[PDB]
Amino acid sequence: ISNLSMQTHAARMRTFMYWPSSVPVQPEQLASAGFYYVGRNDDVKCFCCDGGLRCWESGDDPWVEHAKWFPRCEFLIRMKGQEFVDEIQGRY
Ligand SMILES: CN[C@@H](C)C(=O)N[C@H](C(=O)N1C[C@H]2CCCN2C[C@H]1C(=O)N[C@@H]1CCCc2ccccc21)C1CCCCC1
Ligand SMILES: [Zn+2]
Repeated sequence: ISNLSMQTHAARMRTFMYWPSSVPVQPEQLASAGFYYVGRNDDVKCFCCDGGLRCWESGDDPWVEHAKWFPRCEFLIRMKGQEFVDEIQGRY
């Protein structure tokens, strides 16, 4: 999938068709946080920073996971703010 083709929410949403129903995080929450489905298991990537996340757990918040593992993402920073990211990185 072309990263440029995934710049808008609606485009990201349509990538989730065969997304496993057993995974306790929903496409809407993933797509909102910049993620699209790469078509394997529960693997997703961010359209902006190309960071990959998998093995979603109950209670996971995709924005928090985005900040935990890919804190330099500019989409993340513009949406949630550097302060949010700093705190998730343990900078208070
Ligand atoms: C519990 N919440 C989940 C979202 C989580 O934290 N997942 C971790 C993760 O996705 N990570 C871990 C971090 C550590 C440093 C960078 N990693 C990014 C990410 C990951 O494992 N990404 C893989 C490897 C790189 C290629 C790729 C491509 C698509 C999707 C995932 C990944 C990890 C996945 C394997 C089981 C343990 C938890
Ligand atoms: Zn990102």
